[PDB]
Amino acid sequence: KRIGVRLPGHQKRLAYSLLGLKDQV
Repeated sequence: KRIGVRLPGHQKRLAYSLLGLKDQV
């Protein structure tokens, strides 16, 4: 159940998630 073992990317969406967690706060 190891978490964080060489992800496929999640880089282009990192930026997006900042969006969904910025305009609100």
